[PDB]
Amino acid sequence: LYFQGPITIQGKEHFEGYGSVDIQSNPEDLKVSEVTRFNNKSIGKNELTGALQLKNKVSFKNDFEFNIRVANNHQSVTTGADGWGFLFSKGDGNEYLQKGGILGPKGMENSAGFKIDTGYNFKDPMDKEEKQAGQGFKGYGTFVKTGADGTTAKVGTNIPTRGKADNSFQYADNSDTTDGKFHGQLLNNLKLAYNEKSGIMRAEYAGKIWEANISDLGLDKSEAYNFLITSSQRQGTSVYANGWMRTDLNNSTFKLTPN
Ligand SMILES: [Ca+2]
Ligand SMILES: [Ca+2]
Ligand code: NA
Ligand SMILES: [Zn+2]
Ligand SMILES: [Zn+2]
Ligand SMILES: [Zn+2]
Repeated sequence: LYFQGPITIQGKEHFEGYGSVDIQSNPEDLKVSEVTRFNNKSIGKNELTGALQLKNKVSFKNDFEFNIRVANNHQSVTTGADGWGFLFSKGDGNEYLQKGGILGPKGMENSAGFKIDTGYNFKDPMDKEEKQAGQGFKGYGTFVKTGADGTTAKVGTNIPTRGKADNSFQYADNSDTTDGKFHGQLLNNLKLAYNEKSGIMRAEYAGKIWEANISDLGLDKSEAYNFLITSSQRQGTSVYANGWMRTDLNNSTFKLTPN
């Protein structure tokens, strides 16, 4: 008798791309062989948007751990990309293209995930709560859920080393040696970990930690969800490499039980 156990997969062949997603070979600044690039290819729309949909549905009956290497654009919070949305949903890549994800005020309904927010959108009440308005590289991370009507809301919390919870961090810098600590314009690991026993999804990035319960995210233990890596950018605000959000899927790892 045969039962599907955990798998660990790596590489872009396990994802289908949607919208503004393309390949960049041997990017000189990132020092790896290939990245998947968001917000470069045109899609005939002012709002560039793109998604990588994992071809396997993710079973929440079992643990998973995603280690996703991402690099952020070296660009102002008012010029660059909206950010990264790591998204779980019954919807698919085509629905995301039409309704959005978790990086703005509204998105695909009944979905949830973790966002690295790198852009200031005056229409998003979350960007105002986080004092995102600025001209540098200050962004924030948080788990996010959309309701039945599509509205995004914060879920869970930062787990600070000391003091008060804080979502903010610098998503890029003008460091002056980029070897050692966190420099968000380089490839850095985002760990997305889920423990089916505790019901907790944990995100680790930029030396910070966030947690949310799947009950508060609106995900059910017994369901299986599509997993999407997304980014978007509003054009016309900037310019070479403008808005580029890149991930190295060849050295990213995804451990899960497919379903
Ligand atoms: Ca939907
Ligand atoms: Ca934002
Ligand atoms: Na790098
Ligand atoms: Zn493979
Ligand atoms: Zn720059
Ligand atoms: Zn709602």
